[PDB]
Amino acid sequence: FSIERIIEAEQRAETQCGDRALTFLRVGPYSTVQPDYKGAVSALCQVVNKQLFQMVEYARMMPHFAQVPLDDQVILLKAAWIELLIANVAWCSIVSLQPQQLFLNQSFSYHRNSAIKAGVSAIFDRILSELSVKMKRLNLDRRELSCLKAIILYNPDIRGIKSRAEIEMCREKVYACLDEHCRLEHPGDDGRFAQLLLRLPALRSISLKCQDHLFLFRITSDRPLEELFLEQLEAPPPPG
Amino acid sequence: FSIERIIEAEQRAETQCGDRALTFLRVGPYSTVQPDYKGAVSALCQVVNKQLFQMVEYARMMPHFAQVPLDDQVILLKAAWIELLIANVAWCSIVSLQQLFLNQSFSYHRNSAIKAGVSAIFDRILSELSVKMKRLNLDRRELSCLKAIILYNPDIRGIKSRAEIEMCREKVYACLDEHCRLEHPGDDGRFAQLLLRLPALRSISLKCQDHLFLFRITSDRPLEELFLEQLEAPPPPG
Amino acid sequence: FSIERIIEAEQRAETQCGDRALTFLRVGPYSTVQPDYKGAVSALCQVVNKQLFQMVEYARMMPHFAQVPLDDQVILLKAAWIELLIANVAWCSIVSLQQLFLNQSFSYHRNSAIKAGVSAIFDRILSELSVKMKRLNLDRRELSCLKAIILYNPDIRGIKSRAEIEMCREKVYACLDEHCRLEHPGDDGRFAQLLLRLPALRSISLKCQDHLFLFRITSDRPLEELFLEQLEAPPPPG
Ligand SMILES: CCCCCCCCCCCCCCCC(=O)OC[C@H](COP(=O)(O)O)OC(=O)CCCCCCCCCCCCCCC
Ligand SMILES: CCCCCCCCCCCCCCCC(=O)OC[C@H](COP(=O)(O)O)OC(=O)CCCCCCCCCCCCCCC
Ligand SMILES: CCCCCCCCCCCCCCCC(=O)OC[C@H](COP(=O)(O)O)OC(=O)CCCCCCCCCCCCCCC
Repeated sequence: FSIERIIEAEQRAETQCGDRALTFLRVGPYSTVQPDYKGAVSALCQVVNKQLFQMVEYARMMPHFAQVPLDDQVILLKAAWIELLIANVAWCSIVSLQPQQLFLNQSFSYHRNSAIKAGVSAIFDRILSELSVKMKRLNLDRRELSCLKAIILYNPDIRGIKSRAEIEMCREKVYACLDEHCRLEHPGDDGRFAQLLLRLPALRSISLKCQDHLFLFRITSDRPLEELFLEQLEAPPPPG
Repeated sequence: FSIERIIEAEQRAETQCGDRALTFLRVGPYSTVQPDYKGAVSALCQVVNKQLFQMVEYARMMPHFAQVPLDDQVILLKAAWIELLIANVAWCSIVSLQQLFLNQSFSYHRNSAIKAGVSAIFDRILSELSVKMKRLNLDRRELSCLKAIILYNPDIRGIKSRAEIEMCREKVYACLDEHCRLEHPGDDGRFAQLLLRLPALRSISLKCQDHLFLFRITSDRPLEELFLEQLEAPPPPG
Repeated sequence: FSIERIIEAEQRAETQCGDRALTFLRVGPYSTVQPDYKGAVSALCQVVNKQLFQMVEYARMMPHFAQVPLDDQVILLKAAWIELLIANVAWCSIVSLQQLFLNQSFSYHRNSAIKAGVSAIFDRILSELSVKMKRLNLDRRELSCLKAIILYNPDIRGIKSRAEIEMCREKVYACLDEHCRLEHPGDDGRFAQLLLRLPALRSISLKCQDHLFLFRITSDRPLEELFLEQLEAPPPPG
């Protein structure tokens, strides 16, 4: 249970899944998307569906995750998926830093004119101003982002969860890891640890608006995400 | 901490205590019992008092139970005893499937409960527990898990080591779920369904307790003391 | 994580820090203190500032204390310090059973407290803590357990690692229970009685705080900072 073990999970999940994807997003005949922009939106859907698949395998390799009861595993993923994805876009969008580019990967990105065009420039802006900019301003490193993402995953306050204690414990061990990293690498500002945590509330708020947009444009599967997560979990991992 | 380490505790407690008994149930002079049946009721008392003694030795062997302060060990037993006993009878009565078993031999017929007024309890034990357990194909490992979950209860007033107790319960959850994923690849809803029996066990168990303080067949000494005394004492064989 | 481990921390922190101090108490220019009584009060300040330094090193050595985030470490020390100091004076003063001891040799007579206007605190420390501890035959090892229970407080606002801290407190409970029923038999109610001293300690401790602020003999710098700075620095030889 170390930052290194958490890093390994992220990295391996990102390279061993190939093109496998959890198809939750997709444009159907009831989507509020103009016909001329279906190709574009569906491309965005394929990207997210692949990151979702990877996310599941990521959690599968996270310390203790596979041990909590399956029902708990499903709830944890349902509660943190959007925040985990947005944290990754915030980090990839640090390369080209009012910001004009939002990266989902290293080779797939949007300019602000397209957001404005799609009518989602407000969420485009706060992602870059409230997360990317402040992370850069803080000199956030890859190790600190991994810690923040784990803190998110290990959430014991979700309704319905069985193993709250076990989950809170994992979270606290990540706190300890994060603080040590702070102590070791940034002994000069004792306020760093707290500042890094301040990004979490902004991540949650932005993440909630994203979900609202998803429901509004109706590009989600009729099948409940819970089922999709449960099915991948009950299945073996890909060749990796 | 494994379904098998919990199984070992139950099994050993059931065979190594002999006829040793924790005397809580008793038929005395002030007891509201039909002298025409005092013998019968006192026989029921002896059975329960032996299962109570066994229960204490069971808990003594459960992972970490003997580590929390003694006051907490006493509170845990006082809160779970009836539910633990009734879980064992519900499991046994599955065999009959109007007969309720307390042992793998000692039983009681419907017509026996209608007499003492406890026909309601009799009915729901078989109705909500035995039948549904059978219907679910409940196995011994799962009953052991349900009973452990009951024992490790952190929400009781007065408890000191809540975190440890909860941590214990959660490890049993992890064991129960695994058992499911392995011996029931299918139905992902099994785990939760099994847990649904707990509320129905608690409710029935509370009724049984109200029907005890109503027959005056309990000791003048508070059960807490009896538990404390057996705990502060050594075990029977090993 | 046993009593021997907790005792070692206290003892070593008490002898390896030499004359170092964390200057939280000072007779500043804004102290409502009368000029004539400055040397005496400042002497009291130096004593407390040395015990504060030692306290930090004590915590730094306590099981798991150092791995939780600094911020939590800071909050724990800020909430516990006064109670930890007063627990030590209660124990010391036991010898005079008149006099209130801060050390095995630093002490005050009721008259001193009389003219300083703090005879109220003076009396309940000896009365509610020292006397009752003596009356209970409280031993050093046990005083260590009570002090750990105090340190490991998970209910403070702002704390991050509540679970881990609670787990630490509960392990001390088990230690205290084990010790208590082994060296002070003849009373299963001892454990609960020993814990009753905590609320008294907290109440008295809150009043002591009130006197500090009223008089204004505290540093212009927030104690949080002073704790954070000693924690972030290396320990003395130890
Ligand atoms: C992985 C995290 C992704 C976060 C990215 C958010 C920034 C938004 C990106 C801009 C999208 C441009 C699409 C191009 C189509 C276009 O120009 O579209 C242009 C058209 C304009 O048509 P009109 O001008 O005629 O009304 O708009 C549409 O038809 C609506 C497009 C649907 C918008 C879907 C976008 C999803 C909403 C984002 C929040 C959900 C996050 C899900 C991840 C958890
Ligand atoms: C192991 C848990 C036990 C769960 C209870 C299931 C057993 C129910 C069967 C009834 C018991 C037969 C007693 C004989 C009565 C009889 O024929 O005797 C018949 C008479 C009825 O009187 P009448 O002759 O006037 O109709 O009953 C009596 O003598 C009155 C005494 C009451 C009997 C005591 C019953 C105990 C209550 C059970 C609750 C125990 C739960 C607490 C432990 C967890
Ligand atoms: C280590 C904990 C110590 C707690 C023991 C309390 C006993 C206090 C003994 C009195 C000290 C006598 C000094 C002689 C000077 C004098 O007569 O003092 C005389 C003057 C009175 O002035 P006047 O006579 O002009 O009204 O008093 C003062 O100057 C104000 C008193 C300041 C002393 C503060 C101590 C109060 C206790 C607060 C608790 C702080 C501990 C917190 C850490 C846990």
